[PDB]
Amino acid sequence: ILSTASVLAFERKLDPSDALMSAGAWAQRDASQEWPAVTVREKSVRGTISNLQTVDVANLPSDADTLKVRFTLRVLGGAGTPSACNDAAYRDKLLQTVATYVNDQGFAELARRYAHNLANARFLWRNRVGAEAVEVRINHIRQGEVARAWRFDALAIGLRDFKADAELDALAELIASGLSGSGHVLLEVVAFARIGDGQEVFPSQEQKSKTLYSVRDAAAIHSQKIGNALRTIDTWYPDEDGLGPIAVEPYGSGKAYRQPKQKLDFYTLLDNWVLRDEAPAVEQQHYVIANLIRGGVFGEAEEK
Amino acid sequence: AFERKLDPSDALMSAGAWAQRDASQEWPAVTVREKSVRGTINLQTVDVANLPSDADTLKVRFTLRVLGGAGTPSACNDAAYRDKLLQTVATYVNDQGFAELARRYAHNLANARFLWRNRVGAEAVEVRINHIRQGEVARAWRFDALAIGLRDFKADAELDALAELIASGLSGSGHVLLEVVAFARIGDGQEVFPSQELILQKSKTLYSVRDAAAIHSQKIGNALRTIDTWYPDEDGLGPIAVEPYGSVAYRQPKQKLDFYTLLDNWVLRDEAPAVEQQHYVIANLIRG
Amino acid sequence: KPDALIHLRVPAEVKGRWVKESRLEGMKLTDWITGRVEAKALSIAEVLEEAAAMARSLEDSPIFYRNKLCADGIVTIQQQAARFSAATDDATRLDAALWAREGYQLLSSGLPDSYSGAVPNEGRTGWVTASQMARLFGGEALWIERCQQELG
Amino acid sequence: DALIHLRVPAEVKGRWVKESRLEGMKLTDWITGRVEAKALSIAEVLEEAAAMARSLEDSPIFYRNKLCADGIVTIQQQAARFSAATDDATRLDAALWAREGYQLLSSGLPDSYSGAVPNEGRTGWVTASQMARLFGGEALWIERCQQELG
Repeated sequence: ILSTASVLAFERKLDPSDALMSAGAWAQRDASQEWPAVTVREKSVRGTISNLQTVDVANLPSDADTLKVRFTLRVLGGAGTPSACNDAAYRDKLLQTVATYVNDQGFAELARRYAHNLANARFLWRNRVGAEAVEVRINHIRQGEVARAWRFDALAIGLRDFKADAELDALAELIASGLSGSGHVLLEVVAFARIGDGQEVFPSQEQKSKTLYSVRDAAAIHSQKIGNALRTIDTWYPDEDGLGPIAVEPYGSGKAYRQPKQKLDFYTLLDNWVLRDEAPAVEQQHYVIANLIRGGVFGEAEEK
Repeated sequence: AFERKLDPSDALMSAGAWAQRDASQEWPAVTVREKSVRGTINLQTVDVANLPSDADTLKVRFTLRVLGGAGTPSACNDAAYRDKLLQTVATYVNDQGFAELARRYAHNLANARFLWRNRVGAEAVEVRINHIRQGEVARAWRFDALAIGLRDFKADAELDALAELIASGLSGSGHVLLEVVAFARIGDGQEVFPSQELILQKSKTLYSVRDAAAIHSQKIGNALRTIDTWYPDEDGLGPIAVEPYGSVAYRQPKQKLDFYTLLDNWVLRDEAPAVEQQHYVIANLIRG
Repeated sequence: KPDALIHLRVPAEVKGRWVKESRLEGMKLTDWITGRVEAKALSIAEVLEEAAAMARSLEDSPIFYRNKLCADGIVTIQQQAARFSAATDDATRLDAALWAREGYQLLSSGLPDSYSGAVPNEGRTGWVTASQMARLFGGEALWIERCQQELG
Repeated sequence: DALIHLRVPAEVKGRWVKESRLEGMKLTDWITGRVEAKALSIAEVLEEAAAMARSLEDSPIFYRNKLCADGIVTIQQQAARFSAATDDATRLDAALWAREGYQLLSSGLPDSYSGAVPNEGRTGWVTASQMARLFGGEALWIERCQQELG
């Protein structure tokens, strides 16, 4: 009888980079190179009256009203193929299952939703709120030069429901081709948020508490945070699917939505799909392969 | 005596535009409607009176007639008592006169105190008072109700003229008739406040005469008789209404300052009250 | 309706600077001053906040327990006022604002019509506070027309 | 002294007179203050910031960590100290201090949420956005305070 692999790990398929921050003027965003990087300084702040706390602060210069947040996202193929396994039969059946999915569906839906979260500038976690206008440039860089360009209005497409778009479906198809295995895709993603002349910008976190994240003396959003924003795809959780998408986690993690009592959690779905040959709903197939694309260490620490 | 000497009328309300008040006879009367109002989280019913959307001033008009012979009673009393009561009132009128009471009455006429709630929150209040004889107006008075105080009796030439006329009415030298109009710039389409009637469903029905909002004559009389600043131990406090017991700030019966005790001691025991208190006695004699 | 006129007596430098700024802004002077006064002047939303504040102040005052009309009006102004800030549907706002004054009208119809002494104890009569609330809302037809124009 | 003549509809004049009587000032002085408005005022900025601080105070973000609560209390305290002042130096110190309170709160706020849109009670991002618009930039606010009060 087939049993789940004791050890089963996957590798990241949507690999983003740290998103470096820079400051500039809105009307110069077309020539946005050489824009000075937003530096994080540590200021001293006075508190309550009954005394000086110190906090990391990142601001734009007094002459800059727009924040440029740029990262590079690389799309890889081979979602179902694990990185470490220890059951030949389980890995073979898992490869058969994932191959049957990729044949039947082809990543089109997941790629469309990932491209939505790229285009809406959701990765601008707090920098997006209170911005006058946000615009997303997405270039399909090949040799080192752009092969195709996309320009999007992050606020127009919102953050509530994936809708069909002519220009966005091209990016979706490109990401689907990347995920399918027809060639690794490399995209540079720039976001221009007119947060306000000399306002506060918000890089990722971690006497002083909550120190701001910076790479090479430049403010940045951590790659893991960008990945978290990317995979806010799941609108298939068992209750209140209309209120919006959440991130793809094994138990949908603010208690768990994908509870292993409703059986809709990732582990139960995968076990029923692979071992017992009872494929879940097509939507849940999307969910299972979405957290396979995310990658991690799954598997059984003790036999079932 | 108990015969009303300061007889006012119901003060009818009308609506118009300020600075157009000189030709205010055409001004349509303020109508009282019965509206439904939503209650606490459910529909109660209340009477409401408002001005038209194009009117910013309220015209409140009444007629007040001042008559003489305050001491002469209406109740058929024992004649021996009435002779001494008339003698006492006559000796007062000779010695002191109605000057103080008449000036305070004219003050309460000019300050527009009879606009009980309509006076508060008004941008400007103006009182026109016409002494009418025959079918025309013998004399005219125009006053700034807000400029003259509501807790201060001060001397003024035109106000003292009105005082002298009211004294002529009270003395018995001829009944005088005044038409009193008040123009309160309450606010474009604001709420006007007619007299209330306790509904003992409707909560509180507003008083109206011939489909026109009005303040009851008794309320005008109450406003008129806020004369006495002679109640015990309150200098800065303004005058209150003249009642026998002066309840509200009160002339307690135990204190010899009550109306009945003072009047009986004055006429029966020939113990003349305080000078200030004489007026209080003849003032609630005028009240009736 | 016919128009009305307003005369402003201001220092000469103030008028000169206003004329310069108006010519810079590309509008007639009267329109410039009108927009500048309107911008900061007042809010439909703001009024409810105030009226509710005055109602809560009256709540800790004797006028709250004079009769059922006053208490119901105070509670209604607050209740409806709160409802109004819950947003996302102008339809409810139009309803909440009309309800707001409706509560006020209840309070003003519950207030007394006579007092004793020279001046009313504001706690026991609440006439000045009701005057302020009537100024905030304005006339019945004025407030209703404003709400239907703004939130229609 | 010079005069300016205003042609306006009657309803506009009535509304202006109502607001003027409400605020206890004459019409010409009222409209003069309105025309020399200059948008936000250092005092109205601090007052609105204190209001936003109270709105966040009666919510969960108030109990997230010491930074958020300290920032809320600091904003309110410095607005109160500014309003009850007597010398421009105390007003300047209070305005600077008040922002320092906003900065404390903003560095205490979370950096990620769950779902599509953040629950404002548990994240406080929109309120912090509105008050950050009120204050403006750090250097901008400091320079404004030094120009007005310094």
